[PDB]
Amino acid sequence: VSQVRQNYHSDCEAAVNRMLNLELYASYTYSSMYAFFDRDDVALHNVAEFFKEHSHEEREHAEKFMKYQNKRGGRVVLQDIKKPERDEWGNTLEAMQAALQLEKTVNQALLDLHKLATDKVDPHLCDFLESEYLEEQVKDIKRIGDFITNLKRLGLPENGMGEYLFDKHSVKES
Amino acid sequence: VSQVRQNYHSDCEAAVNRMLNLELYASYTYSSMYAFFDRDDVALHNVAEFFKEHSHEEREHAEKFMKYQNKRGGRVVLQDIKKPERDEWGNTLEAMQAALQLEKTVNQALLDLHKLATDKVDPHLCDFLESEYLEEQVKDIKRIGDFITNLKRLGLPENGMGEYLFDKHSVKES
Amino acid sequence: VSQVRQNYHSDCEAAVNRMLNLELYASYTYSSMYAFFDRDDVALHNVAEFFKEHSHEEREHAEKFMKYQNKRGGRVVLQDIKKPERDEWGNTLEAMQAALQLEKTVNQALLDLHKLATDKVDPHLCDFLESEYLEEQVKDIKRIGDFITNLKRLGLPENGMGEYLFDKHSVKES
Amino acid sequence: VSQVRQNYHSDCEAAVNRMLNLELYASYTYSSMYAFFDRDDVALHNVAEFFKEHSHEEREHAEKFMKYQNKRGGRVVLQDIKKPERDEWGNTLEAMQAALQLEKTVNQALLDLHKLATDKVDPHLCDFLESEYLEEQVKDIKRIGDFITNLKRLGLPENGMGEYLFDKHSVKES
Ligand SMILES: [Cl-]
Ligand SMILES: [Cl-]
Ligand SMILES: [Cl-]
Ligand SMILES: [Cl-]
Ligand SMILES: [Cl-]
Ligand SMILES: [Cl-]
Ligand SMILES: [Cl-]
Ligand SMILES: [Cl-]
Ligand SMILES: [Cl-]
Ligand SMILES: [Cl-]
Ligand SMILES: [Cl-]
Ligand SMILES: [Cl-]
Ligand SMILES: [Cl-]
Ligand SMILES: [Cl-]
Ligand SMILES: [Cl-]
Ligand SMILES: [Cl-]
Ligand SMILES: [Cl-]
Ligand SMILES: [Cl-]
Ligand SMILES: [Cl-]
Ligand SMILES: [Cl-]
Ligand SMILES: [Cl-]
Ligand SMILES: [Cl-]
Ligand SMILES: [Cl-]
Ligand SMILES: [Cl-]
Ligand SMILES: [Cl-]
Ligand SMILES: [Cl-]
Ligand SMILES: [Cl-]
Ligand SMILES: [Cl-]
Ligand SMILES: [Cl-]
Ligand SMILES: [Cl-]
Ligand SMILES: [Cl-]
Ligand SMILES: [Cl-]
Ligand SMILES: [Cl-]
Ligand SMILES: [Cl-]
Ligand SMILES: [Cl-]
Ligand SMILES: [Cl-]
Ligand SMILES: [Cl-]
Ligand SMILES: [Cl-]
Ligand SMILES: [Cl-]
Ligand SMILES: [Cl-]
Ligand SMILES: [Cl-]
Ligand SMILES: [Cl-]
Ligand SMILES: [Cl-]
Ligand SMILES: [Cl-]
Ligand SMILES: [Cl-]
Ligand SMILES: [Cl-]
Ligand SMILES: [Cl-]
Ligand SMILES: [Cl-]
Ligand SMILES: [Cl-]
Ligand SMILES: [Cl-]
Ligand SMILES: [Cl-]
Ligand SMILES: [Cl-]
Ligand SMILES: [Cl-]
Ligand SMILES: [Cl-]
Ligand SMILES: [Cl-]
Ligand SMILES: [Cl-]
Ligand SMILES: [Mg+2]
Ligand SMILES: [Mg+2]
Ligand SMILES: [Mg+2]
Ligand SMILES: [Mg+2]
Ligand SMILES: [Mg+2]
Ligand SMILES: [Mg+2]
Ligand SMILES: [Mg+2]
Ligand SMILES: [Mg+2]
Ligand SMILES: [Mg+2]
Ligand SMILES: [Mg+2]
Ligand SMILES: [Mg+2]
Ligand SMILES: [Mg+2]
Ligand SMILES: [Mg+2]
Ligand SMILES: [Mg+2]
Ligand SMILES: [Mg+2]
Ligand SMILES: [Mg+2]
Ligand SMILES: [Mg+2]
Ligand SMILES: [Mg+2]
Ligand SMILES: [Mg+2]
Ligand SMILES: [Mg+2]
Ligand SMILES: [Mg+2]
Ligand SMILES: [Mg+2]
Ligand SMILES: [Mg+2]
Ligand SMILES: [Mg+2]
Ligand SMILES: [Mg+2]
Ligand SMILES: [Mg+2]
Ligand SMILES: [Mg+2]
Ligand SMILES: [Mg+2]
Ligand SMILES: [Mg+2]
Ligand SMILES: [Mg+2]
Repeated sequence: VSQVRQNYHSDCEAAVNRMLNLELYASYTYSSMYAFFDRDDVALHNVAEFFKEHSHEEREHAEKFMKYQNKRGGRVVLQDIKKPERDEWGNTLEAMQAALQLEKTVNQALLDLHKLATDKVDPHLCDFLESEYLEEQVKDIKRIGDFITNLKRLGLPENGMGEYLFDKHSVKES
Repeated sequence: VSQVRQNYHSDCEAAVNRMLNLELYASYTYSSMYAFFDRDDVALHNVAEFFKEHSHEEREHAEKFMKYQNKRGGRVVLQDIKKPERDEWGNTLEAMQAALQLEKTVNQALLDLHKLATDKVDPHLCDFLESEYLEEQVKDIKRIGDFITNLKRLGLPENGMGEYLFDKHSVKES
Repeated sequence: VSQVRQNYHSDCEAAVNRMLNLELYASYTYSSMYAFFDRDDVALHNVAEFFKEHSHEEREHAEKFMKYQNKRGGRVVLQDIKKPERDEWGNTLEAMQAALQLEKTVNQALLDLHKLATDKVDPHLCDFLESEYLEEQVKDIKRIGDFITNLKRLGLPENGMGEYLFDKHSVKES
Repeated sequence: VSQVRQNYHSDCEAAVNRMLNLELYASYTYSSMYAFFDRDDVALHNVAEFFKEHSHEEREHAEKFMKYQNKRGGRVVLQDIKKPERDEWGNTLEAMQAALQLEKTVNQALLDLHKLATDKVDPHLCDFLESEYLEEQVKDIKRIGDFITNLKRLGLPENGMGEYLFDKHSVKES
């Protein structure tokens, strides 16, 4: 047993490792989206940079779980990071829809981890999730939903001018 | 009788209370418009912020009537603030048309109060309305009319790209 | 269903709308207290400004619930804002006693909403209440209790000099 | 006829001269109050300075009427400035009550001049009164009413401690 360990259930330790992997998976999917929008035959560079920044955010969130694991006396166990579900992402609307689904998948895993922490009476882990993950998750889901609404308004997928305008006005100039 | 009261007719005192309520009503309608444009399935955030700022303006105008009432020795009497006429506002054009009508309703009430103050020979109340309300009212009506003209030019309600562009270019970046 | 909605119960959505209304109601009551203490025959201007600032605080708290509702994919539904229970507030002690009761009423509604969020296993809503409402509520209740103790010490309601001194020393100079 | 004169009735010219005299009279009354509160057996120096400043304000308002008269092509005609009604002013409450009455007397004369200007269809004179006199008059009446309420609260005339405290807290430190 780790000398620092106190009130940390084996099930929670394992679930933190699984959440670490999921964050890395999400990061990798966002990196794929970045590379797609950077292609010469796609060429939406502000959209590309949006996804690159999100990839970096998810990687940081994975690192936070590593640090958390060690703070509680658990042990980081890594698994393969699976490649993303697609090799090409269609267009800005398809990519944003996939991003929304990914953020909701990550959110569900966070909520499930909170339920486990609650069941095992681990208020430190509950606080960590609530203070570092759950609200930023809701914000990202809202942002992407707002984007999807605007992409539909702009006539995606058919309206190329609409897609061009989204890249200039909806995502930050990079 | 209030020790400060001089040349202040009971009818004007009552009409100031009614105008106070109308300003609060207008504020609440603008707050509803803010919340509508902030919805994930509407997502026109500069339009939303425009209406939020107008809600704040109307609330300040209500407060100015409270202060006025007390300065003249009248007594503030509050009534329920009725909820807005609609729960959802359609789109930017429908909302701006409702805003135009609301501003003209408020303007008519101000003009009617000026007529009453004139009838009761109350130059202080006339000056207050002319100096603090009537010109800013004309400016707001002109602004909203200009917006409606541009929304029609942009092809509202059908043209979603037009609506998107209005939010980026016609209202201030928030 | 809203595309952003996840783990958000209809009961919680409805209760957030009711809490929004209660915050608006509280704001309106504080505005009435402001106007009362601004009367020429009351004339306790620092007390008046204290209540004006609290009215603004409650209005901001209502707006935060609107934003919250939309972030979760719920829909803001507004109702009439009922006028305050009294048209005149007696004196500083009576007003502070009414304020204490109002803050405890709002606190109970927040605690009841937390119980509902707990029952529906909504940790995001629990965190929102704990992080944005519950502690500031306890602070406001403590502040007003402290004031009431001092008003009694100063001989309210009978001791007019005591009431005058409270306005100069206990509430911020406005 | 003055080469600049246009739309300026003889009655209004005469009434402006009478208003000039009344402002000088009011100034002189406030100077008497200053001297009273500066007495070694009264010795309320912030109250004294309040009245001194008001004397200066009224003198400036008289000068503004002189300038106005000449701008319109009327002719300034001066009369004796009558001494104040009292040689001694009792205490802070009695003096403030006399000040309230004086400000309401001046206000009535301003309102009567506005009625005359209205009857003679002189919008320039109406504007001058509304823009330079009527609102500042309402503010001064409200201020003095507020003071009287507080002096009564503080137990004037009997409560000397109350009177002492008013001088320290209600009027500006001089
Ligand atoms: Cl353990
Ligand atoms: Cl334990
Ligand atoms: Cl264990
Ligand atoms: Cl593991
Ligand atoms: Cl894993
Ligand atoms: Cl593996
Ligand atoms: Cl596998
Ligand atoms: Cl996919
Ligand atoms: Cl693919
Ligand atoms: Cl997914
Ligand atoms: Cl889990
Ligand atoms: Cl968070
Ligand atoms: Cl957006
Ligand atoms: Cl957008
Ligand atoms: Cl009257
Ligand atoms: Cl009159
Ligand atoms: Cl009347
Ligand atoms: Cl009324
Ligand atoms: Cl009303
Ligand atoms: Cl009512
Ligand atoms: Cl009704
Ligand atoms: Cl409507
Ligand atoms: Cl509706
Ligand atoms: Cl209307
Ligand atoms: Cl009216
Ligand atoms: Cl104006
Ligand atoms: Cl325009
Ligand atoms: Cl425009
Ligand atoms: Cl849900
Ligand atoms: Cl869940
Ligand atoms: Cl549900
Ligand atoms: Cl509801
Ligand atoms: Cl409600
Ligand atoms: Cl209702
Ligand atoms: Cl009801
Ligand atoms: Cl009550
Ligand atoms: Cl009452
Ligand atoms: Cl209550
Ligand atoms: Cl509830
Ligand atoms: Cl808090
Ligand atoms: Cl205290
Ligand atoms: Cl205190
Ligand atoms: Cl002439
Ligand atoms: Cl003419
Ligand atoms: Cl003439
Ligand atoms: Cl003359
Ligand atoms: Cl004269
Ligand atoms: Cl003479
Ligand atoms: Cl004489
Ligand atoms: Cl006298
Ligand atoms: Cl005398
Ligand atoms: Cl007089
Ligand atoms: Cl006259
Ligand atoms: Cl003025
Ligand atoms: Cl005062
Ligand atoms: Cl005072
Ligand atoms: Mg060891
Ligand atoms: Mg284990
Ligand atoms: Mg494989
Ligand atoms: Mg937080
Ligand atoms: Mg985030
Ligand atoms: Mg995220
Ligand atoms: Mg996240
Ligand atoms: Mg009275
Ligand atoms: Mg009446
Ligand atoms: Mg109704
Ligand atoms: Mg004017
Ligand atoms: Mg103006
Ligand atoms: Mg305006
Ligand atoms: Mg307006
Ligand atoms: Mg207006
Ligand atoms: Mg949908
Ligand atoms: Mg429902
Ligand atoms: Mg009722
Ligand atoms: Mg906190
Ligand atoms: Mg607070
Ligand atoms: Mg509170
Ligand atoms: Mg609170
Ligand atoms: Mg000549
Ligand atoms: Mg003449
Ligand atoms: Mg004489
Ligand atoms: Mg006029
Ligand atoms: Mg003015
Ligand atoms: Mg003045
Ligand atoms: Mg004056
Ligand atoms: Mg004056």
